[PDB]
Order: sequence, then C-alpha cells, then structure tokens
Amino acid sequence: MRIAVLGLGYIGLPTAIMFASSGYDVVGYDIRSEVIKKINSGVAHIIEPEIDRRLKEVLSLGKLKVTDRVEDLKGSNVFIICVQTPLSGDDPDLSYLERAIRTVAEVMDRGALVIIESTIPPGTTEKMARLLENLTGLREGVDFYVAHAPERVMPGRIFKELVYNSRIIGGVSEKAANLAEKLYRSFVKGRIFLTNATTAEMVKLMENTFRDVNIALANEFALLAHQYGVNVYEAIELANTHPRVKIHTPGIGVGGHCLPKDPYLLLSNAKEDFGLIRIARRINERMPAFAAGLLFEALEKANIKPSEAIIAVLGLAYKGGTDDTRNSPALKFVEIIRNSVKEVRTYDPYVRGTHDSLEKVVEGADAIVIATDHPEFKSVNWESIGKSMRHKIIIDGRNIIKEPPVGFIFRGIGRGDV
Amino acid sequence: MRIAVLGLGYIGLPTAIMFASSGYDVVGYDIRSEVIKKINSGVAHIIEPEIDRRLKEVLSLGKLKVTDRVEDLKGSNVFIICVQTPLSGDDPDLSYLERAIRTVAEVMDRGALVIIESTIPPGTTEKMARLLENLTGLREGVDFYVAHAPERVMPGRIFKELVYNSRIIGGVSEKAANLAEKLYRSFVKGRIFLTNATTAEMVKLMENTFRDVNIALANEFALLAHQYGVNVYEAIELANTHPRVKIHTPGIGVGGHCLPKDPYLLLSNAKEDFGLIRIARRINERMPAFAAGLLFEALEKANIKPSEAIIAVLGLAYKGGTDDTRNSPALKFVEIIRNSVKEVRTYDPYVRGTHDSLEKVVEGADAIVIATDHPEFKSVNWESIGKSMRHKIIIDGRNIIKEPPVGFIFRGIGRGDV
Ligand SMILES: CC(=O)N[C@@H]1[C@@H](OP(=O)(O)OP(=O)(O)OC[C@H]2O[C@@H](n3ccc(=O)[nH]c3=O)[C@H](O)[C@@H]2O)O[C@H](C(=O)O)[C@@H](O)[C@@H]1O
Ligand SMILES: CC(=O)N[C@@H]1[C@@H](OP(=O)(O)OP(=O)(O)OC[C@H]2O[C@@H](n3ccc(=O)[nH]c3=O)[C@H](O)[C@@H]2O)O[C@H](C(=O)O)[C@@H](O)[C@@H]1O
Repeated sequence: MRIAVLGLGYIGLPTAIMFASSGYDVVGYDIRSEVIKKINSGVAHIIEPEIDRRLKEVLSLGKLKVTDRVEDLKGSNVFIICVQTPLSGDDPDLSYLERAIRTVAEVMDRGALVIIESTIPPGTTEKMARLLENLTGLREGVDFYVAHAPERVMPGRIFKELVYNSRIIGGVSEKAANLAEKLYRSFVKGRIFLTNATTAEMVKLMENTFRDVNIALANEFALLAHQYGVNVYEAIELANTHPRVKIHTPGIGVGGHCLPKDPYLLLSNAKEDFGLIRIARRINERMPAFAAGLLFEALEKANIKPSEAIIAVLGLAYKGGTDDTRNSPALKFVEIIRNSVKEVRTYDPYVRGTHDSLEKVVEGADAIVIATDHPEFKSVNWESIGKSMRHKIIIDGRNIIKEPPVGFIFRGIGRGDV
Repeated sequence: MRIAVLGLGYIGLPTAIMFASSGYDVVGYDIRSEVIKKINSGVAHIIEPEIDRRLKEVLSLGKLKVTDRVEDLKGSNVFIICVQTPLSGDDPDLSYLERAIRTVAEVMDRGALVIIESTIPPGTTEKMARLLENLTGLREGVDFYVAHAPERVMPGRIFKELVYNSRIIGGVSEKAANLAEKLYRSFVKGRIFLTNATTAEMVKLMENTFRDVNIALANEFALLAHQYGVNVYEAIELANTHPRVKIHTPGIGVGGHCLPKDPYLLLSNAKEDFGLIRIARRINERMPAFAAGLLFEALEKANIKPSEAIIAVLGLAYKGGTDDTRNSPALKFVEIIRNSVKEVRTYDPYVRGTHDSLEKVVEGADAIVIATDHPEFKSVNWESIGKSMRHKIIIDGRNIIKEPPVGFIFRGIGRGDV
C-alpha cells in the first residue's frame, strides 16, 4: 500500500519514516525544495534522536522516497497531512492546511483515505472533507474517507512516543476511522481510540490547553513563593508526591510551536467562554517581563546604571536541548530589555548568538540571565565564570541554579528562599 | 510516649487511632462533650471504613482515651492539633486554632512537641510558635518544638492513605521536623519529606489549589463542549490517555470542607497575584447557576412555566457515597431555584431530603436534576421511572447519565452531544 505524507516538518518527517519502516511504501512531499534536497542526502534538516539512523534505513530499504512534485503523489492510497497551523494575527492560520487539501484533491482517486494530522479548531476536518467533495465530485464515506489523527509526540522523544503513546482518531465517517486505525496499528503499541472528527479535534486542543493552563498555575505559585519565602521548585517537587497532584514547571516563559497558540485555536470559534484559558495565556505571555523585573531589581541592588549595563542572555531556543527558537521566551526577553540597557549579548550552544561561547559572552558582563535550560548550563563553574564578569549577577528563569553561587547577587523566578 | 490529639474530626480521630495502635498512649481531646460521649462507647461519630473496628480496638486495649477535660492533657509529650480552619467571610478563620494553641500552652511541659495538622495560610505555624513562647516563657527549638504536618488523606480511604501516602513535615526548627518524623514513622510507610514550616504550609495549599483550578478548567471545557457538539466527559476520558494529561471532572459544583476555601487561604495574605487561582474559584462557584440555566432552558423547551414547575433534585451530599452536605453544590442549587419554581423536592439515600425514595420524589414531577453522583443513580431505569412523571426532563450535573434516556428532554453540564 502507498502512503503520501504532506509536510515534512519535525513531526511529518518522523511520521513518514515510521510508516516506511513499518511495511508501507511512502512518498514524503514538501513544497520546500530545499528540505527535499537535504533529506535525500540521508541527513534530516531537523534534530531529533534517531532520525538520521532511521531515515537512512528507509531510504536504503527503498521504502521511503521524498519529493517536491505533486505528480509523484498520484496513485497513493493514503494521504497524511502534517502541515503547520499557527495563528494569523488572532485567528487560526489554516492556509497551509487548505493548500495541502487542494494538492490532495489534484491527485486523489476513489477509495483514498485522507488523514489530517495537523492540530485544528473543532469542525475543521469536516470542512476540509466538504472541500474535497466539492473539488472532486466524490462523496466522503462512500468514494473516499477522511479522518483526523492528531499527534501526541514530544519533540526529543518522537520515535519512542510514536510507538508507545495511546492516540485518538476521529473519523468524518466511521469507516474512515476504522481504515486509519488499521494503518497506525502497524507500529502503534499504545491504545487507539476511535471517535468522531470534532471530538478528536477538541481532545487534542484540550490536551495542550491543560498543559498551558497548568504551567500558568505554576507561574502564579512562583509569584506567591516570592512573598512567602519559598523555593517554588522545591515546593512543587514536594507537592507532586501527593497521589493526585502533578503541578507543572514555572519559568521565564512558554515557547514552541504548540502551547502558545493551541489554546487560541480552542477558543477561536467559541461565542462564549469563562476566560480561564485566556488568563492562563496572559500569565505565561507575561513571564519574560517578570524576569525583566528581577533583572532591574538586581541591577539596582548592585548600584549599576541600566544605560551602561551589559547583559549576557544564556539560551535562545524555546527549551533545552533544541536549536529551535520558535516563540521562544528568550527572544521576547531580549526584545523587552534591548532598549533599556547598553548591550545585550546572547549565547546558545545550539543556536548562533552574538557570542560563540559561554566564557566569551560573560566576559566583562554585568549580569547573566538564564533563559533556556540547556544541559551545558547545568555543569557550569559559576565561581570561575564570575571572576571574568564586571559584576556577579545571575537571574535564573529556568531552574538551572539550585544552591546560589557564592558572592553572586542571585534572583530566580519563584525563588523566594534567597 | 503520651500523645494528645486536639480536635476529633474526620482527620483528628483517625489520627489518634493510628497512633494508639502504633505503640503510643493517646488522649483524644475535643470541646464537644457530645462527641466524646459517642466516641467512648458509640464508636465514631463519623462514618469511615474500618473506623469502628479500629476504634474499639484501641479503646479496649487502653491505648486510646478520649475526653473534654483539659486537665487530662497534662503529662503529654506530644500535642497534635487537627481543628478546623474554615473561612469567616473572606478571612481565614484561625480562632479554632488559636484556641487549641492556648489550651496546649496551659498544659504543656518543657521538651514538648507541638504539631499543627490543620490546613493554614503560610506563616501561621511560626506565628503560633511565637504565641506559645509568649504564653509559656519557653523558646521553640530549645525548650519545646513546633512543626506543621499537613494531611493528604481522602475521606473514604483515610486509614489506607494515612499509612501509604507520602507526606510533608515542616518544622519551625530543624529539630522539630526530625522529632516529628520519628513520631510519624511509627505508622507511615510512605515517604516523609522534611522542610521548613512555611514551605509545608504552602505545599499543602498548592495541592488543593491545583485540584480546584483544574476542576475550573474542566468546567470551561464543559462550556466549550456545548458549543462544539461534544460530550465533555468522553473527551476528558480520551484526553487523559495522553501520557502528560489528567484533566479533572466538571459538574454542578465543588463542595466539601477543603477545596471551597483552601485557595482563599493561599491568597489571603498575598499582596500580589496573577488572578488564575481567584477566577478559577469564581468559575466553580457559579456552576450551580450554570445547572439552573440548563433547567430553565429545558422547561422552556417543554413549554412549562417555571413558577408552576415541580423539580426533583436527586442528591444533597457534596459528593457521591457520603451523607456529608458541607458546602454542597446541591444545596446551593436548591437555594438558587427555590423562588423561581413552584416546588423543590429532594432525595438522597444518605441524607433525608423532602422525600424518602426516588420513586416518591419523581412522582408527578416536571424535571429531575441530578446533583450528586450517588451509586444508586448509576443503575436507575430512567425510562421506567419516567412513566410516573408529569414531564420527562432530566438535567445531569454529575455525568450520571451516559446515553440519554429515551423520550426525555435531556441536558447535562458539558453535554454538547445532545
Ligand atoms: C500535553 C502535552 O504534553 N503536549 C506536548 C506539546 O509538545 P511541545 O512541543 O509544545 O513541548 P513542551 O515540552 O510542552 O514545551 C513547550 C514549551 O513549554 C515550556 N514548558 C513545558 C513544561 C512545563 O512544565 N513548563 C514549561 O514552561 C517549555 O520550556 C517550552 O517552552 O505539544 C505537542 C504538539 O501539540 O505537537 C504534543 O504532542 C506534546 O505531547
Ligand atoms: C489534592 C487532593 O486530592 N486533595 C484532597 C481533598 O479531599 P476532599 O475532601 O476535598 O474531596 P475531593 O474528592 O477533592 O472532592 C471535593 C469536592 O470536589 C468535587 N470534585 C472533585 C474532583 C473533580 O475532579 N471534580 C470535582 O468536582 C467533589 O465532587 C467534591 O464536591 O482535600 C483533602 C484535605 O485538604 O483534607 C486532601 O487531603 C485530599 O487529598
């Protein structure tokens, strides 16, 4: 059986590779000719454990082929769309999805199964099914089938979770869901639950909104910790030993391709809400500013003129271990303080900043701001680092610092114990 | 050792019993003379699995004694306060706690260990330690010791969780925490984590606020489900199969002795916050009204004038399986519709309502409102019982109804699928 995967992003490529390694002849498609060239060389354009090893495997097996030509998709039995669905202002941007749907309409044949993996507002799958019908003259549930199979994989653990995570499949028609289930069973060992399209769409958004809201609650606990003389990270670890509690982690912010917008996708077409999801978003969105407040409070303590201060921001990626800066709170932080200080330096072991090394970025700096929890920052000799700084100041926004370095002015989000 | 337990509520009495059966001589104290009389013969003034069998055991072996005489507390090596800490308007009511503390001051000796189990705002344990010092002339950490040992037990499984639950102990002094740990290790098999008083106080409140806020999030998902044509309960069950997701349960309301007030205790002395905890409380507090909205909507659909409608409320307790109505949303619901309806009937298998049976309460009724998820309601033959009603209307506020009954006008919180 032939499967076509449209959108070879950090979830689409792994998806194509996994199916190609599970018995299917797969054709990966992406409008970006640059991405196709790189993937053909056996090396992925994205960083994800095992992706290069697995990519070469399927390329050698002859089970996976990638292209940027729509024509190569003709003859596919299944079409899986994995394109991005970011916001367009305050509205969901479904242009990438519609483009992919129209491409499928061009080559689709009777009996085809179309699966939308992209995260979308409730009602989107059915609308796209109606679009396919209008462009082909065919009928969903009779001539072709459409289903929504949202992902749950965590970047950095994608191949493992693709197999072990339980997942949901919502069919526009029952047969669509049944056909899709058989497909994923080729590698999924977790449970597969079938429902309708709208329920699957809402469930996916609910998963991510639950996460975003819980991070917001954690950040409010961080604010409260300052006033009660508590180390919020310690309090959370302690609280989480309760059989029914699993408080998330507070910090400088929430980045990535999902949490910053999925809650908005969930509210997008709602004519009525309570506002809890909205305030949680505002809370997470304001943490870079929270960190800025700690920085200026520290600079004042050290009697340092802001207009002459040199700030070293450690980390640019939206989370530790990646080179991705999508919606990174570190970037927002830089944007906030750039016009309030004399110089803002940046360093990231995975992303090119103003300086290419930690030692260099802190040399002569007045303060350090830990914006990303990269592994490199967990074994730093702050004692040695401090000796090269003009002022020993550290503002931790990622729970990197545990016991504060000696002789350093230290501030941390939720660190009311210092 | 001789341990004195002040406050024999559903946490205090079991605590006293556990210590009495763990190699300690215990004296349970409570101002309520009626409660004491019941205890020493009439076993447990409260209902909890195993409490009667366990109680008789410790009373018979002479390891546990209960009294309402302060004098009997003299000679105790440890004092454990388990009194209530409800709200008084918008303020935490610590009068019961202060009373217990002053009682302890009258009978304690040098070397005494004082443990506050009661849920309290951060900083309270320290303040009570200071009060004890001013009343006795002794110094904490030298002449006596104070620690906070918050509870995590769930009514209905108290003796089980008392033993296996990991718990937190925060001492005003390090020595107090160590002493308290050796004390609780007598029956606690779960992990015991030691920290300072304020951290322990905040952790306890964070646990319950996490639960409350997550219930409010679920309630917002319920509102959204109405608009997206989704059964929120099915969506939650599906979403919770995600490795990092555990959305709580929405419904008619949040009652009990804890969740309705603990978030307020957490914010009580905070000069600044973000608002998520506060607005979440408000959301849960308006769910009885949300249910009322569904009822009136259903009556309108049935062309029934509310002023002439007979409503049958099923459930009075704050949660299924108990007779406790503390802060019950069922009571709030009745109060809300009382003057808008001709007659409000109530039935609960554990607490006597206006009618003694489901059969009698629905006879000639215009609508049924399920306010508590009692076991009895889970097997009801709704179609059969509906034959005696004036109108077949059901408003479900506890997901007791799965598949809507045939011929009924059905509405349910978060039931957008009907
Ligand atoms: C409910 C859930 O766990 N969703 C996951 C989420 O993956 P995502 O790529 O957004 O990464 P993440 O680990 O949530 O991190 C996103 C952002 O949030 C931050 N973050 C994360 C957890 C936390 O407790 N605190 C916190 O501040 C991270 O630092 C990062 O800036 O979104 C994925 C997606 O929707 O592709 C989804 O498959 C994943 O399962
Ligand atoms: C974090 C946590 O699990 N806290 C527990 C809580 O026990 P509590 O006695 O308040 O009962 P509960 O099961 O939370 O129910 C309280 C109220 O909330 C409602 N409730 C509960 C869970 C849910 O998902 N949705 C919901 O609406 C119940 O119906 C009830 O009206 O408070 C206890 C306490 O503080 O004594 C504590 O020890 C328990 O561990």
